[PDB]
Order: sequence, then structure tokens, then C-alpha cells
Amino acid sequence: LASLEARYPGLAFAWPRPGVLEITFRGEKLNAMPPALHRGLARVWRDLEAVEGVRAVLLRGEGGVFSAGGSFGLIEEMRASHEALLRVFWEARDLVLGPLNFPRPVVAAVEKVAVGAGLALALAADIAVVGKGTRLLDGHLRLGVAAGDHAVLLWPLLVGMAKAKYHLLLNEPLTGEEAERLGLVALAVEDEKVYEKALEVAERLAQGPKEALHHTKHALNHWYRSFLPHFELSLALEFLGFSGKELEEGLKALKEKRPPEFP
Amino acid sequence: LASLEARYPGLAFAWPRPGVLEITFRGEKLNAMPPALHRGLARVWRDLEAVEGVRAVLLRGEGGVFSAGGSFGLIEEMRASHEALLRVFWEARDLVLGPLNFPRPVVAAVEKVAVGAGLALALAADIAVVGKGTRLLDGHLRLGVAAGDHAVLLWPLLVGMAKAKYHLLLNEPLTGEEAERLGLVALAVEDEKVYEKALEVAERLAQGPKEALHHTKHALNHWYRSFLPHFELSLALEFLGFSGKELEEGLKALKEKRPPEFP
Amino acid sequence: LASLEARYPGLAFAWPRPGVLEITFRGEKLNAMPPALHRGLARVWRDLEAVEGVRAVLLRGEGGVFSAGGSFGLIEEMRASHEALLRVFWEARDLVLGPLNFPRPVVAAVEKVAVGAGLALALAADIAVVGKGTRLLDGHLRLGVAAGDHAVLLWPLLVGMAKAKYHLLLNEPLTGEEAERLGLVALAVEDEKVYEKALEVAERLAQGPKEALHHTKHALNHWYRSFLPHFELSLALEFLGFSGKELEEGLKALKEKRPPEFP
Amino acid sequence: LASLEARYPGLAFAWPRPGVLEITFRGEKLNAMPPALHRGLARVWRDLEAVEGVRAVLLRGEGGVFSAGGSFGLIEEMRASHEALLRVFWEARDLVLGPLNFPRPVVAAVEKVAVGAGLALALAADIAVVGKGTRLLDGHLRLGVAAGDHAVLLWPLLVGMAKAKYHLLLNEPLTGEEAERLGLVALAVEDEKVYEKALEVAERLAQGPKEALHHTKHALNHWYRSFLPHFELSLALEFLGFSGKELEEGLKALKEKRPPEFP
Amino acid sequence: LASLEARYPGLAFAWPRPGVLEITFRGEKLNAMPPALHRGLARVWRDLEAVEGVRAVLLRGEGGVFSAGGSFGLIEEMRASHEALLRVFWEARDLVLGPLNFPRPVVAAVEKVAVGAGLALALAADIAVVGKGTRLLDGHLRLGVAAGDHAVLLWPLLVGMAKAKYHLLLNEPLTGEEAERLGLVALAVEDEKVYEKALEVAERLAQGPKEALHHTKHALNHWYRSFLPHFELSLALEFLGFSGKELEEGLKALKEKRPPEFP
Amino acid sequence: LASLEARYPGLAFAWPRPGVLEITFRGEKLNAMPPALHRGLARVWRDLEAVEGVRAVLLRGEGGVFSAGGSFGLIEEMRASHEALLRVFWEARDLVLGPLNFPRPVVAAVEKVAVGAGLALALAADIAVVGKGTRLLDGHLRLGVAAGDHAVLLWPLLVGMAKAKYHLLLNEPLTGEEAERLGLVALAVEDEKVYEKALEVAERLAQGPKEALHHTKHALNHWYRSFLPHFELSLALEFLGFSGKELEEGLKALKEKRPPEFP
Repeated sequence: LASLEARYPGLAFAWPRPGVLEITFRGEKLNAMPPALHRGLARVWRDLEAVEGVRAVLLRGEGGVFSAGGSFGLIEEMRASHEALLRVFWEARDLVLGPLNFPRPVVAAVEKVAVGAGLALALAADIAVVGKGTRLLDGHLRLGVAAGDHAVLLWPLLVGMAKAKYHLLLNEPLTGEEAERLGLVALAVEDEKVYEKALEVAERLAQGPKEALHHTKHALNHWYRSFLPHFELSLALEFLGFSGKELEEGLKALKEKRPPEFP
Repeated sequence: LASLEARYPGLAFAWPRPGVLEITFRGEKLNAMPPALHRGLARVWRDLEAVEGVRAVLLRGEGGVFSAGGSFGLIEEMRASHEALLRVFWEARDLVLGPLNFPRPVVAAVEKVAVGAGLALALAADIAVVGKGTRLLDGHLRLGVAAGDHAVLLWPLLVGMAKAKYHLLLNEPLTGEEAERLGLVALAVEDEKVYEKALEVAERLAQGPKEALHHTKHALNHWYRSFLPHFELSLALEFLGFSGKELEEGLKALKEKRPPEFP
Repeated sequence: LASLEARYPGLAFAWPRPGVLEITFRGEKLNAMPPALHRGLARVWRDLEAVEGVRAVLLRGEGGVFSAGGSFGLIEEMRASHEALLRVFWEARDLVLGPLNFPRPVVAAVEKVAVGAGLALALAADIAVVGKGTRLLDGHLRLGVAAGDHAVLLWPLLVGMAKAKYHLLLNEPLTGEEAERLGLVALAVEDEKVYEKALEVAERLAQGPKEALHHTKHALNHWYRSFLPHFELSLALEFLGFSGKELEEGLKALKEKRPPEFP
Repeated sequence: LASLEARYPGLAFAWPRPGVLEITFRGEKLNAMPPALHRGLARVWRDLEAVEGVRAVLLRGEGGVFSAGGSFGLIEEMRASHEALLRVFWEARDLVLGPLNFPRPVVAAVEKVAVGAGLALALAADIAVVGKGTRLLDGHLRLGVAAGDHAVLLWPLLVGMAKAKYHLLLNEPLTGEEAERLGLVALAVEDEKVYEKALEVAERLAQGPKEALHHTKHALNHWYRSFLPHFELSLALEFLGFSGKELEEGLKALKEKRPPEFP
Repeated sequence: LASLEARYPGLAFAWPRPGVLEITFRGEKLNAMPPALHRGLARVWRDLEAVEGVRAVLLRGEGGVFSAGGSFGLIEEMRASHEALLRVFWEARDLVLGPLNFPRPVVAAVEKVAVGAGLALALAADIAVVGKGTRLLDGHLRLGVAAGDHAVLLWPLLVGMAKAKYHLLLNEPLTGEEAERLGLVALAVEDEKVYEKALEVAERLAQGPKEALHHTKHALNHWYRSFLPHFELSLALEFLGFSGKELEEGLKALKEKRPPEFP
Repeated sequence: LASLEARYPGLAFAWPRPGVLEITFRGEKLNAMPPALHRGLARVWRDLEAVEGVRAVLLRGEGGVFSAGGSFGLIEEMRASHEALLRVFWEARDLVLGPLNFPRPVVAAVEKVAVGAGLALALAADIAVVGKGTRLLDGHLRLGVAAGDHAVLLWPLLVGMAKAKYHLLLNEPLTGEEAERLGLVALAVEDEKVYEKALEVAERLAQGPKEALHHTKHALNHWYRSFLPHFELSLALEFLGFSGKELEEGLKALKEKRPPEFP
């Protein structure tokens, strides 16, 4: 409510259905995440624990699109300051762990695009509803850095090592339909009904047994928690790459609209 | 057989094929498990070790159906006394661990339905043969308690976390055909061919190399054993829920044939 | 290198594309591996780290076929002396860990057949390209020994435990297309395009950020590394079976071209 | 902080030295923890992250004594309702994880007595300074329930399994001096110098490298985090015992000041 | 029980104290274990589960000595047959796992000497009482085989890796006094008081809360279970060495009372 | 031999006793490690596997001193180049894993000083012999970076978490005598007897069973391998600190021999 949006600019809160706290986030184009939004999306889970009445959380990006991930501004801030780099490191860790350790089920209405941090948040949710034509991509390898913001924690237990290595190492995108087929996400529906179905799912969870749902989510999530070191190591390695020339060429290439010429 | 059937009321033993020990269990309607059957299916594995000639075990529910899980009577016996609750706790643990630690391959002929403890037993088996129309459902969340009788030990390494969370948190049933495609079970055949195929598989295993099969099953099962604490925690959390208002509402709604209205 | 070819008989080295080191191995029928080849394929990884300019490694069997695994000769040698059995134990371990611990991405062009050690190598690679008609089979249970040369380390996180147990315990072959559907491998293309597609993949990898690729592959492989004891145990158990009556019968039957009659 | 003390009755905050935030807590006899205090000590860690300038935290019980653990009132409240039992479950979990997950080093001035939750808090701290005469005891087995509030997460990696089983299963108290020798705590000093030494330690920590300390503590604590399921299971089993006859007799015995007569 | 004594040649059962089931085993000189005693001590745990009234188990070697481990006869039987070797493999596994998974606390009165399998059994017990002069030695390296019958499962979490590697790799004996100080065992008392004290401990445990003790032991033992693969691998490696020349030399030297001359 | 001496400047090789390969390293004062020596000590293990006849490795620093760790030159090189930082990252990882994965037992004659990388090498060895007065110190917190070059992998399983956190977070040195008492090292002898005793230990190991020792070491080391992610994460966090102001001040204050004043 009021106490909360002021602290997290870019996040809007509403109750579309009884017990369903809907969080709408707004970034730059395709909801690219500026530093303030990244920090907000990673830290809000702390305070949400204090909100009474929440039986399910629904995540949605403003403008009918989820998120293309971290913005160029955020990336450049990270490369310019050690203090910023480490602050974002812990934010990146909580962007994934936040949803996982939140007591109530989290549903993500993944519209049109989910890349980098956007995909991290989409997959950190308990249930993700995507459109058959949604574009899902880790994207770090194209940028010149390791896939350390979620992939190593979540992908193996979602689609297995073969499909994970193929799509993470080659930067090969997945359509929402293909993603559901691999088991990366629970459902793939007509693009125009993504929000509709996600709300339906969220409402259904809000109708379920609160304590039993919390305990079940918590117990299942220990599977991910057992591999937290694996995840944090991938994140640390990714951040070590921020001072490397591969990231420099990756950004430069992306700005010059030319394929990267990695050294 | 002789001494076994005497000590295990509800269980019938036979050798339909060479080296194939077939256990046919009988419960109530749809083979729902009363206290004695639940305990029997959980403890029989310890005594089967002494049965000479067993090269494979075939599990089948009497009357053309596997099992709808624990009966109302069992649930009532648990919630009524501490001593009964904890007795059932170890039984629930052994219902899954029993087949896993049994040296020989176990095949389950899953006909028509497998719910709750019924699904736990079916998925604890090394190879489950289901009918394309078989109904597979954890169903704990609908009852009002955490999915702690097998789901947390088995589902993640069977279908991945996305499909696990989707079907376990929402109590979304799976048909045999859909379950095979997700990787939850090995084969989904025509409904009237389930037993026939299951028997074929059991006989093939019985014709295989005993020591090699034992060692391969044993080695593969260490994957599950590495997550035993995860499993037991889920079970303990479920049982802690037996004294809550959610189970009271779920149990009441079920017997009363109406949708649950959780607090 | 010119020195590598001399130290690794049976291995041919070439650079089909920039930064792509292609290793073509030659064995006996269907490239079955004799002692020298098995040892070379397991230990070459240690020396490749010294070859400058390697951004990706492409594996291919000579003659349009990957590998049917260890040769009859290798197996008999192992059964004949403790010295050879243990020498091969460490080679078998390295055949899988070599690729996994090699810094650069490894691609396998799996043509027509991949059995035993052949499948182990194909699956240890980061990305495997198979043909729709390729035949993949663990094969150990038919031979009379446990599936300990790779299956327990890689299969669970690739296709799940249900599909792993079905194909491993029954020795049920998979077509390349089926393997791709289960998640065992990334791509299944037309048989005549396997090499072509594999080379394309390797070239794409060679064009990516090498540090980012190394770190991503390394972080992901920790998932496999966490289960190394599980794997080495299965391997040890397999080798303990080399002095058993089951391998004797398994070998006798295969050579006599008759069904095995295990004790 | 004033707001901080208002939300956590029983907790006093001060800055005895630069960067050293001292939290003094007060309970009942020997600082036994009432419901409000137990929850406060468990939940305060979340809000402490908001306090800037904290480089180290020093824990101390008021009145020259640390804590005898949960009070009779708290225990009875837990036995009286499911709602309270589960509320306290999550608090007990946080009482240990809170200090572990707090970024800054935590020092405990363990004076005279540390039992149950008191010991849990003292051992969850990064460094514990005890007095040669301080008395440390888990105490759950004498109470009639499993040692589930910290022992299974911390003791094994502190003193080894032999000493852990001996003191936990027999309820054999440890002097501060013996505890140091076993490795349960870092320092054991003259009773009169416990606070002095603890403050000295906290001050040294506050003078060290903030980021380096944070990261070192975090990396080391992953050792404990890897066994979280083990801990939570012990906690769940302990709580399942709250409805048993053993706890009944356990409390009856102490309140009547007579040796327990377990069934 | 008459039935137990009838089925377990070499084992004597008695109730020296209420709820304390005492198992006195008799082998050859220094209770060296012949094939039947090894198997019996390994399998008895499965049958003890059905003995009503057991609240604690006390293990004692007949004739004032625990055990020097496996006899030359057992070692030769293992080296002479594949079937015998694998039979003993599972027995060796159960000798350690048996006590660990037995629900009630197990106390070992370790008099004078505990070597090899004798040490395995003593350390698998929950509480071991040794004499200050008792000799504790793994001894496998002297025999010419890997320390795989318990050391890899137990020692690291008892005394740390440095002391484990030192005493295991060098076959450096430990007196009971030195072992207690390292943390390998809980108590070291006057040699003549070992049984007396062990009985005292067993009686105290029998007077404790049954359910609470079971759950605490179970929860703590998950620490060991998490490393079951590690242990089984060490065991399998040890057994693969039985066909080697080092065991041949160690065995020959031992029987010829001379120092081994390893190849 | 000649080929090794020719390839590793800074390292000297000799056979003081049959089967004992002694590696003496020479750095700057107190054998501080320049870039070349650090890489040499980290990579030599790969080539040592090729040397025939090695039954045990003995490590010793030239001039009667082990090593003060990385030299100022090495630290400055890391700080000034991303390329240098990451190359040392993998070297640091190998400095510890090299000895751990080497097949033969490794003994370290730790004379006078072992700090940073020096202590890492000393503790990675299977058996370390120190002098009663030897100074052992991690030392990273004093430098301003996390203790990530070995501590998080080795210390918990050597001395337990309490002693590890105390010495690592406070930068508190340990005398060889104290280190042995804690279990960090196997033996602490008179300073003058260090090399003599270390050689005696190495010789004894060379007289032991080669295969059995390899297998025992390998199996025990899986305890460390299971926590590799924990170790690498700590190493990565340490290296992320190289671009921070804490390291800058740590070096500055160090070179200016004044107490550091961290921000």
C-alpha cells in the first residue's frame, strides 16, 4: 500500500482478487531495469513479509511486457564503481532468493519478453505463465559475461543440463511454447491471455490452504537452496567479468549494432 | 506368501512369471488404504529381503485400480493421537524408502488412479507403467496439508521444479499420457494393457543380471538419498499440519463433497 | 599438434574452422575402443590445455560413426588382471571428467551409434548433436555389469530418474529423436547433417566470449561435480562385477550371438 | 534506535565502542525468554540491516547472565495451540539463521548460563566469549523433546559427532572451559572478564575491513547453510514432540522439582 | 531372546539393566571376527527392531576385549570368491549403518583393543566408552588395502581431516586417552572401569525420553548419511584391492609376523 | 628430474629417501611468492603425475622457512590487470586442488612461517609437520580482502567453525603447538626437528601400500571436494575485493607499516 510504493519507486501495488497482491513494475523500454528498479525488485520481498492478507503474489510488467533485464545505465554504473558492483551483486542474489524465500506463492505473468534479470525474476517465481510467442533468453553470453544471475541456480532443475548448456552457452532464445515443452515454465497460453491465466492461477493459490502452501513451497525450495553456493559462484564469476575486455566489446558491439568480435 | 500373507492382511503374493514376485494389495473403495494396509505396504519391504528367488517385484492394486491413497479412517486415526501420528510418520517414510532400498527392481502397474500415498508408492517403484487415462494426483493441498508423503523426494528429479510446483501447489491432476510426456513415469499404454505391459517389464528385469541390476539401482538411488533430509522435513511439516484448522476444513469439505473454504 | 598425434594413436587433429580443434578418433568396428584409444580419449584433455588457440573442441568418430564403446579386447584385458582393471578404472573416470573439466566448450557430432564409453564421451561433452536415426544405448546391463561408466553421473540431471531407470535397467535403446525429446541431448537433426550442424555449433561457440564461456561451463558443471561420489561408486561397483559370473555369461552370450542366461 | 527499541520490547541498544552495536536483552529469571522476547531476538536481525554504521554486533544478557532459554510460559503457550506452535517454529529457525545471515560479525558475551534457545543464540554468533565457569547445556532431552533448536545445525561442525552425541543425548552440561577445549566456543576467560573480552573482540572486528569480513563470514556460513534441511528436520521433529507424553512428564518433573519418569 | 541367540552364533543377549539390551559377541583371539560373527554383527540390527522394551543397546566383546577386527579366515574367504567378496561388502556396509539407523541409542564398552571392523563397530555406536589404555587402530593400510570399512564415513566428522589422514594413512595407533582428547570417542576411563561406566551410560539413556532420543539420534545421523556415497566408494575401492598384490603382501607379512614389503 | 628442473624455475627436486620426491621452493624473503613461483607451485602437480617412482611428495621452503605467501609484486600484478587477476584465480584454485588431487601422499615440512598462499599449500598437503613455534596465519583480513585462498575449503573440517571464525575473522595467529592442539595440523615438534620428522613421515608413507594409499587419500578428499563451490565462491569474493578500497588501504598501510584504517 501507501507505506510501500514511496520506498520502491517503479513498483505499483493492487489487489485484483481477494488475497492476491499484484505487483506491477515499470522500467525503461521493455521495462529495462534502471538501478532503482533492480534494487526495488530485489529488496521488496523483505517488507512484503510484513504485509498482512497476502496469500499470493502476482508479478507483472507495466505496458504489457515483463522485462528485458538490466538497463545499459545499470550495467555502466556497475562497471564504473566497485561500490556499485558489489551493491548490485547482493541485489542480484536477492532478486532470485527473495521470491524463493517469500512465504506465499508467487506467480509471474510473463508477457512478450523476459531476458537477463527479467528472466531471473520470471523463473524465481513459483509459477510462470508465458505466451506461446514470448521471447525468453538468458542473454549474458552475447553481452560478454557469464550467465550468473539465476541460470546456474534454476535451469538444471528445470530443463536438465543438456538443454541448459545449449541455450545458455549459445545465447539461443526460447519461445514460450518451447519453454513449456522443455519444462522451463508451467504454462504457455495465447499471448493475449497471459495476464488472464496468471491471475486465474494466482487467485486459485489464494484460495488454497495458506499454511500447507507455505510449507510445501518451502520444502520444495530446499532443492534450490542446496545449490546456492553453485549459484553465488556463478554470480561472482559474472561480476569478475565486468572489468574484462569481453564485456567492453559486448557493450560496444551492442551500441554499434555490429556482431561482437570477442578477443 | 505363506507366512507373509498371514502377517500382511491385505496383501496377496504370487509368481506370475519366473523370478517375478507379485504383490496385489486390497484396500477399501479404489483401494484407499486403511491403517493396516498403509503399515503393511510400508513394512513388507523388510521381510521381502528374506524371500529367495525374487529378481523383480510387481505391485498391483486389486480390482483393476492402484490406490486413491490413505482412507478417511487413517487420516482420522492420525489426527486423533500423538502416538498414532508418529507411528504413521515412520510408516509414510518407509512406504517410499522401502522400495528404494529394496535390492531388486520394483515395477508398478498403475491402473486408473494413483493419489496421495497411492502415488507415493507408484513413484517410489523403479518403473511405473500407467494407462494413458490413469489419473495421477498428489492431492495433499486439496486436503489441507503439505505435500509431504513423497513429492519433495521424487518430483524434482522426475519432472523438474516448474512442473512440480504447478501440479503440487494447485492440485492439478495429470493423465497417464501427460505424466509420461513430462517424465514422471516411464510408460503410458492403453488402459486395458497396463498390467500386461507391467508384467512384461517385470519379467524382462527378472531375466536380467541380478547383481548388476542391484548395483545400478542402488547407485542411481543415491541421488534420491542425498535429498532424504529434504523429504523428511516435508513429511514432518505435513504432519505438523494435522493439528491445524486447514486439515479440519479440507477433511470436512471432502467427506461433505464440497469445495474447501480455507481460513 | 604434431606431438599430440604421436602420443595419442587413434586420434587425428585438425582445425576445420577458426578456433575449433576437431578430434577425430579411430577405433575398431563401429570405432569400438581398444586399450590405447580408451586411454587416449581419457587423457588427451590434460594436454589440450596447452594447445593455444582452442576456443572449442569438436569430437567425431572416423567413418561416419561415433563409437560402440569399449572393445571386446579391452574388456577381456580388464578381466585378466588387477593391474589393467584399475588402470582402466581411472581412465573411465577421466573419460567423463576430462571433457567436464576442460575449460573450453566441447561439441560431439554423434553419428549413427553411441554405446557404453561412446555414450559416456558423447554425454560428457557440453553439446551433443545426434541424428534422428542415431542409436544411443548405455548397454552395460546386457553385458552383465552395472551402468557405472557415466550414467549415474549424467543421466539423472538430463532426463530425470524415471526415464533414466527405464533405459538403464532394461537396456532400451533411444533414437536420436527420442533422446532429444527426453532432454538427453540438445539437438537431433537429419542424419546426413549431423557433422555439418555440430561444426556450426562449435564455430558459433568459438566466436563467443571465451572467458564468459569458460566460467559459465565451469559453474554449471559444479552440478555434476556435486555428485562425483555417486558416479565413482557406480564405477567401482561396475568394476567389482568384472570378476563375477554375470559378466562371464554376458560376454559369452554376445560373442556366441545368443540371448544371455544370467544366474 | 528509539523506533528500534519500541518494536522490540526487552531489547536495549547502545554503541559502547565505534561501530559496535550492543544489544542487551532482558527476560525473566536467568533471562528465560517470554514469547515477546523470543520473537524479538529472532526477528530483530532483519531490521538491523537498516541501521547504518554497524560494523559488529555484541550480544549480552542483562544482569550478568546470558539466557536459560525459552520460559515455561513460552513452552506452555506452544503446547496450547497449533497457531502458537507454528509461529514459534519459524521464530526458532530465525533465532539461529538471523545471526548467520546478518552481514556483520556477531559477538556473544556468554555470562554464567546458556541453555536451550540461549545456547542457540550464543552459538549462532560468529564468536562467543564464555567464562571458565559459564554453564552451557542444550537441555532438550531433560525437558522431554528432541534437541531441535540449533544443536543439529551447529554442534557437528563445532565439536565433532562423538562429543555432540554425548552432551546432547545425555544432557551433560559443559563448563565454559571444557567448551573451549572441545571447540564449541573460541574463548573462555575469567568470569569477571567475559564482557570486557567480548567487547574487545567486537571492537577489533569493527576496526577490520567491512566488505572482507562480510564476505568471509558469508562464505564460511555456507557450510552451515548446506545442512539447513538437517536442522529444520530436527526442529520439526522437536515440535511434533510437543503433543507427546514425554514433554508432559518433562515439564511436570521440573515444575515439581523431581527427576523425570519417562514412559 | 532365545530366538536371537539361536539364529546368531557368537552373540549373547541379556538385560543387565532395565531397558538396556546387552549384546556380548565372541570371536577368536581378541574376538577376531570369523565370517559368521561379521555377518551376525552386521545383520542383528534388523532383527533388534522387533525386540520390545529396548531403550538402549550395549555392545561388549566377550573376555574383556572388544575386537581386533576381521579374522584371517574371513579375509581369505573374501579373496577366494567373487560371491563371498560381495556378500561381505554389504555386510561391512551394514556393520556401520546398522547401529546408525537403529532407533535406540547404542553404547559400546570398548575394552583393550578395537581394530578394523572392531573399530568400525565401536565408532558406529552413538557413545563409545574406552579405557585410557585401549588401543584404537584402523589398520587397513598395514594389511595392504584402503581404509574403507568406516573411516571415510566417520573420522572426518569426529576428529577433523588432519588427524584422520595422519592416523589412517600411517596406521598410527591411538590410546583411548588420546582418542577422547581428539574427539574420536566421548569418554576414556580407567581400563578396569570401562564396562561399568559403559553400563552406567546405557542405563542413563534407557532412563531418558524414548521418542526424543530416537528423533535426536536420527536427526544427527543425517550428517553421516549425507556422506554415504563417500563411504560406500571407499568400501568399494578397498574391496577392489582384494585382488591386488599389496593385500597379498600385507596378508603374507601379517601371518609371517614381519614388516610388509609393498611393491 | 632434469625435465622438471628445466621447466620450473624456483623449484628444486631431489630424492632424499627411496620413493620420496622432495620439492624445495625458493621465493623472496621468507619465500614470498613472486608470480612465477605461485604459478609453478600451482601447476607442477599436473606434470608430477607423469614422474614414475613417486610414492610420496615432501614440500619444503628453501632457507629453513616455508612461505609468507604471495609477494607484493604478485598482489600488485593482480590489482593492475583483469587478465592477471583471473589467471591467478585459477592458479590459487590449483595451489589447493593440485595437492588434493595428486595421487600420492603429500607431506609439508612447515618451518617458521606459513601465511596466506603459504598456509594454503601447507594445509592442502595430506600431512603437515610444524614446529612448536611456527607461525601460522591466514592473514587476508589484515590485507583487506576475504580469506578465499584455502580457508573456506579446509578450516571447517580441520578445526571446526568456532576456531575457524575466530582465527580467520580476527587475523589471530596460531603457534604450531596451538595449531596441533586444535587439529589444524597433525604434528608439532621442536622447531629444529621439523624437516627431520617430516622426512620420516614421508619415508614411512613411501614404504606403505601405493594403491591403498592412493585410494584412501582419494576417498577422504571427497569430503573436501563436496565443498568446492563453497571454496571457489570464497576465492571469487576475495578477488572481487581486489578492486575495492579496502585492499588499497591494506597494502598502503602494510608497506607503510602502520595500522590500517579501513573505510
